[PDB]
Amino acid sequence: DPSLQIDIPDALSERDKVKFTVHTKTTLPTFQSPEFSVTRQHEDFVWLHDTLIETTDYAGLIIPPAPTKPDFDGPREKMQKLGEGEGSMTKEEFAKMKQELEAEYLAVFKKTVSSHEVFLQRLSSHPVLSKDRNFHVFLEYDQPDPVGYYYSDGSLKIV
Amino acid sequence: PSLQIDIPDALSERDKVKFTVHTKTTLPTFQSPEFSVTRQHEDFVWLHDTLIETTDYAGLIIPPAPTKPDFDGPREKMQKLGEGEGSMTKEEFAKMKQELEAEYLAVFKKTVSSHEVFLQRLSSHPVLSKDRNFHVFLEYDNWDPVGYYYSDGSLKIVP
Ligand SMILES: [Cl-]
Repeated sequence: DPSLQIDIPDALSERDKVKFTVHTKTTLPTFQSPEFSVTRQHEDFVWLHDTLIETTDYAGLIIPPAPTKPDFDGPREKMQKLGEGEGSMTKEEFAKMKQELEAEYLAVFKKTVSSHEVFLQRLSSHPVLSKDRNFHVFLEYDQPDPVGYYYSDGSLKIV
Repeated sequence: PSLQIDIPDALSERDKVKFTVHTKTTLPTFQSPEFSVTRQHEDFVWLHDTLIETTDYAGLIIPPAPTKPDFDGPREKMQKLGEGEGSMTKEEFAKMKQELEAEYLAVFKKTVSSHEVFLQRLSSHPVLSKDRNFHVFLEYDNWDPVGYYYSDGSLKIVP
């Protein structure tokens, strides 16, 4: 489906509130531009799903489930038991334990990014919902400094 | 395959680059088989100088230091563009910010490869690969980190 291609290439979590980058590649004329990105929070996805669910014309349609709210609590307080407890172990078994707790944080971050992304892709596939204008507002409504840049795999990304 | 080094990503805050130095190893010397650290250009310079002034490596081939990352050309163009935002159309501010970002990206790609080739050359060298100062550079680990930045299946700390 060249028509509408959506991905979440990156995300930021500060204090376990997540800001997702929603990147759209489309050939459909409804959109102002062929490629664009916006930053979204979980409430935006909930609004999108609930708006589709409450549309009368989509009664009985297959509406892909909403992504679950991001939850970092399991890793977060595990991190605060260890993190502020250096003197409890060796310098190297503090380091070891700090890495796998961050590995736990990564597992949660990856799955919630995939959870929010799969939702957007399923909408893209749907012949009715993919043309929904509330979906389109979710993809492109935009606009709130070159301080910081992240380089990976030959690509530049802003903070 | 024993000792494998790459720089998967890097972060530039105020044009100071923090490189992700990623190590995949099966050798018993390292506390972990695969691990990653953040290094800055001064750390690479220190390693090169330590090797040069090491007596046991006197006649060896020492790979040149990576060039210091230089973003000045794009940076000043960027600071001017930033000051004329309110002076031009939003469509021509987008165009020029895209061109300066591509210019910034070219410098970023070239200095990341400059730093990575140095590490891989050290890696490949039969003597130098096994120097513990190099091991300190690969394995050794100022504020709290704000949150976590997710991209490419990886976590990066944001300060
Ligand atoms: Cl905020």
